[PDB]
Amino acid sequence: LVLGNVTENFNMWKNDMVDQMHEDIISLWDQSLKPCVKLTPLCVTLICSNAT
Amino acid sequence: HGIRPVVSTQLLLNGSLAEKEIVIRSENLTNNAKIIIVHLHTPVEIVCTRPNNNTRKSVRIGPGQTFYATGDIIGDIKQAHCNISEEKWNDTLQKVGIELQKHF
Amino acid sequence: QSALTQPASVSGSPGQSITISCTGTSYDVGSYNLVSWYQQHPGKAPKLMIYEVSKWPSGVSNRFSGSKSGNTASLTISGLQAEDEADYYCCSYAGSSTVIFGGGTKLTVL
Amino acid sequence: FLGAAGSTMGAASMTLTVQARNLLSGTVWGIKQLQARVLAVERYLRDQQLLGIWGCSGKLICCTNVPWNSSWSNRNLSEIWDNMTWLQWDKEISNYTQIIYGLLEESQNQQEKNEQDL
Amino acid sequence: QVQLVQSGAEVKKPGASVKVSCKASGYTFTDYYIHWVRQAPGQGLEWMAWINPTTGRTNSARKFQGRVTMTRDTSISTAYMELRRLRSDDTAVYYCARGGWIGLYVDYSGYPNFDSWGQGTLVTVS
Amino acid sequence: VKNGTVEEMKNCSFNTTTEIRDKEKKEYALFYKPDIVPLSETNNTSEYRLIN
Ligand SMILES: *[C@@H]1O[C@H](CO)[C@@H](O[C@@H]2O[C@H](CO)[C@@H](O[C@@H]3O[C@H](CO[C@H]4O[C@H](CO[C@H]5O[C@H](CO)[C@@H](O)[C@H](O)[C@@H]5O[C@H]5O[C@H](CO)[C@@H](O)[C@H](O)[C@@H]5O)[C@@H](O)[C@H](O[C@H]5O[C@H](CO)[C@@H](O)[C@H](O)[C@@H]5O)[C@@H]4O)[C@@H](O)[C@H](O[C@H]4O[C@H](CO)[C@@H](O)[C@H](O)[C@@H]4O[C@H]4O[C@H](CO)[C@@H](O)[C@H](O)[C@@H]4O[C@H]4O[C@H](CO)[C@@H](O)[C@H](O)[C@@H]4O)[C@@H]3O)[C@H](O)[C@H]2NC(C)=O)[C@H](O)[C@H]1NC(C)=O
Ligand SMILES: *[C@@H]1O[C@H](CO)[C@@H](O[C@@H]2O[C@H](CO)[C@@H](O[C@@H]3O[C@H](CO)[C@@H](O)[C@H](O[C@H]4O[C@H](CO)[C@@H](O)[C@H](O)[C@@H]4O[C@H]4O[C@H](CO)[C@@H](O)[C@H](O)[C@@H]4O)[C@@H]3O)[C@H](O)[C@H]2NC(C)=O)[C@H](O)[C@H]1NC(C)=O
Ligand SMILES: *[C@@H]1O[C@H](CO)[C@@H](O[C@@H]2O[C@H](CO)[C@@H](O)[C@H](O)[C@H]2NC(C)=O)[C@H](O)[C@H]1NC(C)=O
Repeated sequence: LVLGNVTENFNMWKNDMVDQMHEDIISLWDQSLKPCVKLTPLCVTLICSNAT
Repeated sequence: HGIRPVVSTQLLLNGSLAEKEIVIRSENLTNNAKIIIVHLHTPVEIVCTRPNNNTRKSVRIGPGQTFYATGDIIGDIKQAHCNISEEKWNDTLQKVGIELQKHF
Repeated sequence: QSALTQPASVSGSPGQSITISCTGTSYDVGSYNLVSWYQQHPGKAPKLMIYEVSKWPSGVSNRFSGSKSGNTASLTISGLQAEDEADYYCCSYAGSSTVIFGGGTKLTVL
Repeated sequence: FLGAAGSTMGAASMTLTVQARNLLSGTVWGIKQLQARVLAVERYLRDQQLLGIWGCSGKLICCTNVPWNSSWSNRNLSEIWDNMTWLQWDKEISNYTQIIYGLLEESQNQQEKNEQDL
Repeated sequence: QVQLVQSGAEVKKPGASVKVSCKASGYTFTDYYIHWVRQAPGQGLEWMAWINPTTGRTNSARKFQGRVTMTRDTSISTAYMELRRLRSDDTAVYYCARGGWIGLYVDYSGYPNFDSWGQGTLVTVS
Repeated sequence: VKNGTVEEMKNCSFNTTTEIRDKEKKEYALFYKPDIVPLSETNNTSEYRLIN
């Protein structure tokens, strides 16, 4: 919706929405890993070939 | 009030002072089991310390997570202790005595 | 090794006043209340006259006095008699478990 | 919803019900959205409470018997309805609002003491 | 008066070891620290170590760690200093001195307030 | 010690899983005496447990 006779101030670098977006995407990222396998036994010694 | 959540077992540290005088309060004074609470009108300034100079060591336990434990000791070992002024303490104890004798 | 730098020597004559000084570090002199001063002259073991910054031991020399500020500690003399001819040494608790000495200096009198 | 912004007081005196309606909506996801859904009812209840204390529970342009101490504006109607708009006017009167409200409360209550006596 | 007595003098070869003694009298010999300090000829003083008579747990400057052994014999009020791997640099006069009081609730170990010395024993490495 | 009565630390050493892999190494630390309990089912005092 357009406003006909108004004027406002904006500020990119003080905007609060980014400082909420980062927390949102970090949290949503963290949900996807909670039920999944934790690895940890893979830290065992790795013996690797001399591919050439 | 601003409640101070400090923890202690035999003496109420850092608490707020009594109202106007030493007051005794209990669920039933005649019963033995009811642990009485004595509120003091003036404080007794306790001080405690540990003279040893410990230093902390970084042991590692599995992937990524550390565990801290005391390493060597740099000074000369002494006894950890607490200090209370005697003249304040005996007078306060006698005042609690008279407040107990009010009920006994 | 030692951080307690000290001048090499001084000199004087009767009735004068002389101030010796030693500069340490924030770790030892600028952190603790435990600087002290000692003197020695040939044929003798050294001797104490100032302990814990400004206090005196038994008997010797109310004349001497000293104080410290920042990383610097000082010993002051006035009157400056012939018995003051000796090698004066700066000393301080170095933190940790260690005391540490200065370089020493000679008072050339009288 | 907010197309009346920038217009004069006479202009936006009409279609106030457009703004009055749209202040409630939502559905659910957990941590934040539920917090985003009790804010609506709480805000609406507070704005209705302050309007209800002043005897103005009817959501009209409600009119009041508390004098306009000229120190609040020191300005005339001729310079207001013809040209001036709500936000610009609000930036002026905002210096006195909290003082104004309590007077409305008490005036409602003396009007109450007057009505009850029979 | 309180006093400490010391060994006469020592002469040793490089790479050898030397033991010097420090016996005290005039005060309760177990109530005070013992500080060891070194004096090279015509040069600055070098503090070496301290010991609590009632226990072990000596400590020393890093110049001499892992190289100096320290004990006291409570039977005859005598402290002993052991230097095990000599160098030509170690030619100097060695002193023992009585430190601050052995408090049971305060750490006076590092306090430089020692006020009674031995005679000084001259050690020559040649 | 020969004389005196002070707190003491009971130096102990243990074979912890090391920082990397499931490799093992030896390590040492100090523990206040209430945190340590003698284990031994036989009459031996060289082996100790945590109070957990
Ligand atoms: C919690 O509470 C705790 C208490 O429950 C508290 O712990 C206590 O803290 C205090 C404060 O920190 C500690 O106080 C120290 O006490 C030391 C020991 O003091 C006693 O012992 C000495 C020696 O006594 C022998 O000699 C005297 C003669 O001098 C005899 O008369 C005695 O009988 C005794 O005899 C010996 O032989 C007997 C034979 O049987 C034995 O049985 C006996 O055991 C002995 O072996 C006394 O001199 C002391 O008296 C002093 O006090 C009185 C009253 O004020 C004075 O009148 C008197 O003149 C003395 O000053 C006392 O009885 C002290 O050594 C120590 O003070 C010295 O060291 C500190 C630290 O460096 C200095 O800051 C201070 O300035 C003192 O320095 C002088 O002395 C030392 C050595 O003593 C020297 O190294 C130093 O260079 C200086 O001496 C030189 O200068 C003097 C001039 O200034 C000159 O006079 C000297 O001759 C010399 O030239 C300090 O007072 C106390 O120990 C703690 N308690 C315990 C149990 O340890 C704790 O801190 C609290 N904690 C908190 C967090 O609050
Ligand atoms: C309790 O224990 C803790 C340890 O757990 C003690 O803390 C340590 O205290 C020591 C001091 O005794 C301190 O040592 C310094 O470490 C620095 C490194 O971080 C060094 O740079 C420093 O050396 C300078 O000063 C020495 C004298 O103090 C000199 O010998 C040396 O040559 C250096 O001097 C040069 O450099 C200085 C600074 O630039 C300059 O001013 C001089 O002129 C000269 O050019 C010390 O070795 C440790 O760092 C402390 N450790 C920690 C972790 O804090 C603590 O003291 C103990 N307390 C009690 C009461 O026992
Ligand atoms: C605690 O005991 C351990 C041994 O169980 C000590 O560790 C040894 O220390 C010496 C001295 O530096 C070294 O020679 C050894 O290599 C160390 N061994 C191990 C396995 O680390 C340790 O010094 C003691 N610490 C205290 C404070 O008593």
